[PDB]
Amino acid sequence: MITDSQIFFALCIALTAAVLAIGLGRQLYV
Amino acid sequence: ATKFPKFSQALAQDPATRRIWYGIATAHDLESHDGMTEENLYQKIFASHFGHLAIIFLWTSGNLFHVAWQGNFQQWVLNPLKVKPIAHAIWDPHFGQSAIKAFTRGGVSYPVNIATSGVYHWWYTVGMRTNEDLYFGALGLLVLSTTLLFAGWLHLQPKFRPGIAWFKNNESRLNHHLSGLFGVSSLAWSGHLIHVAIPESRGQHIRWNNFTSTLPHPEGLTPFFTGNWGLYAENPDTAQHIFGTSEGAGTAILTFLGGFHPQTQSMWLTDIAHHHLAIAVVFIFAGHMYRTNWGIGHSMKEILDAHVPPKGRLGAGHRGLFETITDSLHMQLGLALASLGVATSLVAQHMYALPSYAFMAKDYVTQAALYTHHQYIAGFLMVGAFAHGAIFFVRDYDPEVNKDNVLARMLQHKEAIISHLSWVSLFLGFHTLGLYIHNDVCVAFGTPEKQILFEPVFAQFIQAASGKALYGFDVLLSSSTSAASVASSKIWLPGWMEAINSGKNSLFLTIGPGDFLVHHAIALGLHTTTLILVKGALDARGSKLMPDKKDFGYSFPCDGPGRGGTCDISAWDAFYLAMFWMLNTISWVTFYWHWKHLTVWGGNAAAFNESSTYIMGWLRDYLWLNSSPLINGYNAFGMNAQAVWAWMFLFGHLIWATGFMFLISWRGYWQELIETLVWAHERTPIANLVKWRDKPVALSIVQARLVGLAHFTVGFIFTFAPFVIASTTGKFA
Amino acid sequence: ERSASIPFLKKPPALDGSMVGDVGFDPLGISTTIIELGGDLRYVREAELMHGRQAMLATVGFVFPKLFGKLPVDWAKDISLNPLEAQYQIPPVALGQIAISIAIAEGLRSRIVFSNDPDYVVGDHGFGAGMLKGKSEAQVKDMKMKELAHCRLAMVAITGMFFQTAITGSLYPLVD
Amino acid sequence: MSQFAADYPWLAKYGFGPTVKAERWNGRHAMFGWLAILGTGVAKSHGWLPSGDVALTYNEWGGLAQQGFNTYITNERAIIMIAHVHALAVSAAAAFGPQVLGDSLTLLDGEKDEDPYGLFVPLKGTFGLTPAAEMANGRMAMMGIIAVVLTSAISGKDILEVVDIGTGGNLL
Amino acid sequence: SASFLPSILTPVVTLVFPGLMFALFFVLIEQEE
Amino acid sequence: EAADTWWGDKDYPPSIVLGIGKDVPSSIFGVTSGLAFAIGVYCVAQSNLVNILSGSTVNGFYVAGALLVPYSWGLHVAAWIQKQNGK
Amino acid sequence: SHSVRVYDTCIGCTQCVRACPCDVLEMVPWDGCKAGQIASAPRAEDCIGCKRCETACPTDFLSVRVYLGSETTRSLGLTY
Ligand code: CLA
Ligand code: CLA
Ligand code: CLA
Ligand code: CLA
Ligand SMILES: CCCCCC(=O)OC\C(C=C=C1C(C)(C)C[C@H](OC(C)=O)C[C@@]1(C)O)=C/C=C/C(C)=C/C=C/C=C(C)/C=C/C=C(\C)C(=O)C[C@@]12O[C@]1(C)C[C@@H](O)CC2(C)C
Ligand SMILES: CCCCCC(=O)OC\C(C=C=C1C(C)(C)C[C@H](OC(C)=O)C[C@@]1(C)O)=C/C=C/C(C)=C/C=C/C=C(C)/C=C/C=C(\C)C(=O)C[C@@]12O[C@]1(C)C[C@@H](O)CC2(C)C
Ligand SMILES: CC1=C(C#C/C(C)=C/C=C/C(C)=C/C=C/C=C(C)/C=C/C=C(C)/C=C/[C@@]23O[C@]2(C)C[C@@H](O)CC3(C)C)C(C)(C)C[C@H](O)C1
Ligand SMILES: CC1=C(C#C/C(C)=C/C=C/C(C)=C/C=C/C=C(C)/C=C/C=C(C)/C=C/[C@@]23O[C@]2(C)C[C@@H](O)CC3(C)C)C(C)(C)C[C@H](O)C1
Ligand SMILES: CC1=C(/C=C/C(C)=C/C=C/C(C)=C/C=C/C=C(C)/C=C/C=C(C)/C=C/C2=C(C)CCCC2(C)C)C(C)(C)CCC1
Ligand code: SF4
Repeated sequence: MITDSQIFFALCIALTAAVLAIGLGRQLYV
Repeated sequence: ATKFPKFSQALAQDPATRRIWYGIATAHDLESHDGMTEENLYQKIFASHFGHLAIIFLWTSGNLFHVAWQGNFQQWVLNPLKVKPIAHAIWDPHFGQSAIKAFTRGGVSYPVNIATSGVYHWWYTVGMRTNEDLYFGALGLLVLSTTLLFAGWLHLQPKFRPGIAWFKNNESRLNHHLSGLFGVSSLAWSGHLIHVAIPESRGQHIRWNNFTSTLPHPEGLTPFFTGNWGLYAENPDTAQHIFGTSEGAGTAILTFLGGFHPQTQSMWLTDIAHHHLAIAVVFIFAGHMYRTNWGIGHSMKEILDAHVPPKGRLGAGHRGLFETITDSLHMQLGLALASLGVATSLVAQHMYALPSYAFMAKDYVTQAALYTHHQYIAGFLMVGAFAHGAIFFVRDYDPEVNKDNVLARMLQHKEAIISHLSWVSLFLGFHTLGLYIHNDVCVAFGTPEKQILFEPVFAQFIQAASGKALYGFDVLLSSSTSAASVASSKIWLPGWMEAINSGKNSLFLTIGPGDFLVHHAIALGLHTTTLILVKGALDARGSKLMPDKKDFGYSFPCDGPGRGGTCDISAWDAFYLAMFWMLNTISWVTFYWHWKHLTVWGGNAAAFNESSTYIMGWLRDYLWLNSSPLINGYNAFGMNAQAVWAWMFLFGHLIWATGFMFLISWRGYWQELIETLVWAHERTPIANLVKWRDKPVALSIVQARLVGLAHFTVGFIFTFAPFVIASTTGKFA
Repeated sequence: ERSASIPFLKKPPALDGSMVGDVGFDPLGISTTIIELGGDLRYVREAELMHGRQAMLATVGFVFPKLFGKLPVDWAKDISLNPLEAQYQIPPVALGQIAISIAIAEGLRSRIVFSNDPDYVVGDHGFGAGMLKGKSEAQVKDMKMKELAHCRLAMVAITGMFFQTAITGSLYPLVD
Repeated sequence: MSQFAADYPWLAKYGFGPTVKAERWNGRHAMFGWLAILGTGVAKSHGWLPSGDVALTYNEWGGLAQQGFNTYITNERAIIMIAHVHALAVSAAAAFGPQVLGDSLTLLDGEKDEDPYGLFVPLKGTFGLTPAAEMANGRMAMMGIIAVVLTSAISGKDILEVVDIGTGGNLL
Repeated sequence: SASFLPSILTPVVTLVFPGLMFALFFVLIEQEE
Repeated sequence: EAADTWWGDKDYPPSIVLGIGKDVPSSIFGVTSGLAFAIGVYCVAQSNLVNILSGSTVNGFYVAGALLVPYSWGLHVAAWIQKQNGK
Repeated sequence: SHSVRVYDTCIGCTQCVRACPCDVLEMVPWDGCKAGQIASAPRAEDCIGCKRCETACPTDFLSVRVYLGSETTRSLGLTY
């Protein structure tokens, strides 16, 4: 069983990955 | 400027809707954008590589997280043959009550999708036993994706952009790839197997907290250092092992028994670690080849320039191939896609032939889906390799650099090659269609004894030479007291012979005349797809109908209706034509595999052996018979869990059908229709105040061919996948 | 021609002096393959500097809990020896503050390092400036050389401590 | 600021992003949501009307019944959700309606965003219905929401009951 | 309690996110020099 | 860069195709080719005359000597190259 | 706008100019053939790309060549 704190930690890591993905996409830019 | 195709001034000034379509469609064509240099192109490709790698690892982390969170891995470990693996939970506000009760399956109480990708068996073999392990793997891959995204951002920075000389360093890159990325990774996987996966198979629990103090072997680095490497092979797992527990287990970490584990019907885990160790050593030695910074090693230019046969047999040899490959990214990419397509077709053959994951070859649905998956991907990569070779010929091939080269001679005798591919394809098609129609008419007229049934003696001879002993050929491995049968008789032979001579494995399936006919059909498909692709690649630079085809580029609509008519004359149109043939031959391969395994799994191989020799047998015994659980997913009396597969079956039918729109009807009809609609909108009250910014026009000719082809392919995939999943699920055999 | 560290090897062409600690020690030629990419040695010097600073703080932190004692506050029931095994008994209601403080500090330092600006002396974060006023370039160079020497010594030291306490019971001359 | 103005010119033109308008609106929303949190505390205190033990059947709510893990959505969550949906409908009518009596959600045609800055926003001498004092109140409300969320997450208690520690006998 | 996350994230992501992306993409398409 | 290794206009490759062994005379190449072939065939014959076993009979000296059979191919090719070059 | 080029294999037989529906081509004096004229394309911005000139050329592998390029409101033939 995966606890709620673990899921929220994974969500925080995914949010940081999203911000870095936006940074990379805007570094290639349009 | 501020317009959307900032990379194409030509597209930004287009006043029509063609600008948006062509800006989306040409976004990744980094060679043709405005003001692009080579160095900037290589740097952008490096950053895109990093982003794509991060996407891959994010996808894998998502699979791990969903199986950990909404899966039944705990229940599936305790009973793998009877518990259905779970992909993820379903959230749908469109469901009715009976759909909620119908999709509530497995041990869970919520609507749910049953996983058909085989990720449960793969993780179960490599030591995963709890949901916490899957969650920690998901976290690790999330952090890895984050790191890769930051690296991709970092290497576009002004002080971290690598130069053009760094990218064209072939010797250093190949040395590091061949040593590190292959051998060191294989060595690390062998280490993981021996430290975690093999002890988990024997009941031991090895994790990050106790792996550094638990010896994988009872001695530990003493047989390795002393040289008594055979001590690691003694006491293997007996043939009563029971996977995951300790009864009948052994203390061996590197063996080569060969064959299958008797309970899991998969290869021994100690064979796999030994295999990985051998591949690791071989790849490190192979990466110790090219000269980088220390004098020893080869120069790739000298090897290519030296390989000229003595008296003009291959022209100037391979002189100038080093300069063409390094300066053309289309040739490198084409070689990479060709090799990867061969590789994924090889994994498709070997994962059903020699399963390595425990308790597969009994699910049958993952077994069908993985094979069809990898075969379709193999066809795609194979078509793409030839497409990029055509692109390389169009805009990367230098005739003066390749004077009398081994590559220019290919263009010198291209007519012979295309004509002989034409002869082979016509011969194969004529003969296999004639044999199939003959068998059709003979069976239809009540006389099945008049069929032309050729026994496939060459492949049966190969099976006998590998050890199969029912054909009675009595050669090599099938015959004892032979040099091949004696030399390996005490390393890997007994396991191989007890695995190849049983009727429960997919090792070297018994083949008859239907196998002969369908193999000839497969050869027909391969030769015709090769015909179209090779003809497009070789005539990409010009032909008699258009001697200046290189001036117009790789993809262009036509050359007008003059001099007879020039429909579909570019090499892109050759790709577009060969896509259909690839889909056809992959469908043939997957139909053959699926029907043969459907008859073998049910213990009714005689049905295939009797009905595969004529086309109506296929039509009425595979397609018509096995569609009954699929099309009955929902009906007038209710629905069950295969209603989604029935809906997707009709969905793929409709997409495949609406491809025929764009493939058969061409621009003019639609342009006049659009003009009438433009008048309608401009001349109606109330609604003429709403004005478009981009003038609506019909789709361009190449765009229409692409859209129809994409429709054809998506409908093809989405009508074959529900059948190959639901028919196997609807029979359980 | 030849390096001042390895006398029988050629001098690294990237290490042409004019930098603290440049004794020409680069047998692999890492700095050779950095500048032919068009880069410089600012980032790798910054990495070495904070690697060494964390190494010094680490050398004090391995020895301090057992040689002297623990914090007077509660929850300090973590093992005095085995700091590498004392990582896992830290309560999360202190790891949160530790992670937040390091996160904001490294965010500010990331804004400093990755910016673009050419006036940034490598390592000059501005945290330490209370003792370098009124000094010649020789004094500042000597002070930075002492910092770099302590950096490399502390990194070798912490590698020794971690490889000793994991295999052997503890450090020999000071513990047990 | 100018970093985000250069990074997102289309987004910073209309006042979106880290601007004073956004932070004032978020402070106002935090104030009203603090009032809503207190009102829901009173709702669990008195038991005015909603009961959170019964379920939402399919036959009266469609696919917005059983949704998560085949788990029932309760009448209390449904009632609070309906109230929030009505607040959001009033919100959409105010955001996309005539700009009467109100500071706009976005910036109009070529108008500069205001700047009461921040720091400490002097409370003395700015009493009454002043933008600086309302600004301070919304800033404190947002920090109170952050502190309550963190305290509830750490303590493992209910968000509505982690503030019941700091009241004593109040409402519920 | 992790039984709320599907019903929260799936509508938010699947409906709200691509609608805003379609509007933003259309606006970025039709802006000119 | 590299060296001009192309020999398409000559009947034999130049001596520089041998790399580090570009100065070894042809007689040494041929004698070592014969010796390496004989030793390698003997070593691989010690794997079929005696049944190679799982660890008991592996004899890594015979494994290292088994690599002389592909090495013997390169030595007799290099013997021909040096002979046509006059070395 | 498409780009139209005329090569020196012209014979000045004028069929491309007559076949042009957009008044793109015209005849200019020349001395490289018996007719004393070569085709020219001074109004390539009015080119639509229908390649009626290339159908009308009698020379082996046509001397007047139209390369499809950028699309405008004239080269698309849009009345709206
Ligand atoms: C030892 C050092 C080393 C290592 C490990 C790598 C590693 C890598 N480099 Mg690299 N590189 C190096 C040195 C190294 N490089 C040097 C020195 C140079 C300069 C000369 C370069 C220049 C360079 C460039 C220019 C690029 C890379 C790229 C890459 C990446 C390849 C993409 C990928 O993931 O394929 C991983 C592939 C494998 C692990 C093997 C695939 C092949 C096998 C047959 C697959 C099947 C194996 C197995 C059956 C799989 C089943 C697993 C499971 C599902 C059962 C990879 C991360 C590319 C990239 O992505 O950039 C970010 C790229 O563009 N490198
Ligand atoms: C079922 C549909 C179908 C069939 C039968 C064919 C058949 C063929 N295609 Mg084809 N094609 C199709 C659909 C089909 N295509 C579609 C949908 C596309 C996508 C646009 C293409 C795209 C395509 C391309 C791009 C190419 C082909 C080529 C070929 C030829 C391959 C050589 C061959 O098999 O010769 C066998 C001949 C036949 C099967 C035709 C039937 C002839 C008779 C009726 C057979 C009778 C049997 C027996 C001999 C009777 C005795 C005769 C009697 C007088 C004694 C062949 C004519 C290739 C080609 O022409 O290369 C040479 C090629 O380049 N096709
Ligand atoms: C690429 C991998 C991938 C894919 C295809 C999915 C797919 C799905 N997830 Mg999901 N997820 C993933 C990774 C992935 N997940 C990861 C890594 C996490 C850990 C943070 C989660 C955590 C998660 C939760 C907590 C929930 C889902 C849910 C869902 C479902 C509804 C969609 C939704 O609301 O997603 C929302 C997903 C997120 C907010 C997390 C971001 C997902 C990854 C990190 C983004 C990857 C982008 C990918 C590379 C594509 C890029 C191109 C794209 C921009 C077009 C859907 C089946 C919901 C569900 O179970 O419904 C039944 C749900 O409640 N996901
Ligand atoms: C995958 C995402 C997704 C989700 C989560 C939903 C969700 C829903 N759909 Mg829907 N739909 C989708 C995609 C989706 N749709 C697509 C792609 C199509 C086209 C094929 C449709 C076509 C469709 C039809 C034809 C109908 C629905 C209906 C419904 C509702 C189910 C009936 C019910 O119990 O509520 C009952 C409904 C309510 C209680 C009203 C809720 C109030 C609204 C929906 C909330 C406001 C949302 C807000 C405006 C979003 C702004 C987006 C913008 C920022 C871009 C539910 C709200 C039914 C419906 O809406 O009932 C009238 C219905 O008749 N859907
Ligand atoms: C809060 C401020 C910072 C406090 C932290 C601190 O410490 O300050 C930082 C600082 C300077 C400063 C500043 C202040 C003036 C202090 C404050 C300023 O701020 C303002 C605004 O003014 C900032 C700054 C930077 O200017 C100076 C600190 C320097 C420090 C801490 C230097 C330790 C080296 C250790 C070594 C070399 C270990 C060797 C160990 C060796 C060589 C061994 O062989 C050990 C070993 O043999 C053993 C024993 C047994 C064996 O079995 C194992 C081995 C073999 C491994
Ligand atoms: C002491 C012996 C005396 C007689 C022998 C000898 O000296 O003659 C030398 C000679 C002629 C000569 C002479 C001159 C040099 C011209 C002049 C001499 O006078 C002088 C000194 O000037 C006289 C003379 C007559 O001698 C000609 C030599 C010809 C020679 C030596 C031809 C080798 C082929 C190798 C092949 C095809 C390898 C295949 C290898 C294979 C197929 C494999 O590797 C398989 C493999 O599984 C293996 C086995 C191991 C695995 O790991 C790797 C794999 C799996 C791949
Ligand atoms: C330079 C060069 C070369 C080189 C080199 C070499 C040798 C490079 C080596 C670099 C090296 C060795 C870099 C170490 C970093 C380690 C750090 C920063 C550790 C921090 C440690 C921390 C932050 C730990 C903190 C702890 O709190 C924890 C975790 C638990 C507590 O209970 C205990 C303490 C407080 C301790 C070549 C390759 C030889 C040739 C080339 O050509 C040129
Ligand atoms: C300075 C700087 C840095 C920084 C920083 C920092 C520390 C940034 C911190 C930002 C921070 C801390 C931002 C909090 C926002 C809180 C909000 C928006 C709360 C909204 C809450 C609202 C709008 C109310 C919502 C509800 O009322 C609703 C609608 C209904 C109620 O039923 C429920 C509630 C009451 C909840 C770095 C990282 C170092 C990098 C760089 O150097 C720049
Ligand atoms: C267009 C082009 C291109 C491409 C091409 C291609 C795509 C190709 C392909 C190719 C291919 C795809 C090939 C294949 C091959 C294969 C092979 C070559 C195989 C082999 C095998 C073998 C050799 C084996 C043998 C054996 C063994 C060992 C085991 C046992 C049995 C036997 C004996 C069988 C490029 C880019 C280059 C450029 C130019 C143009
Ligand atoms: S393409 Fe058409 S309009 Fe243009 S020159 Fe040729 S015939 Fe005239």
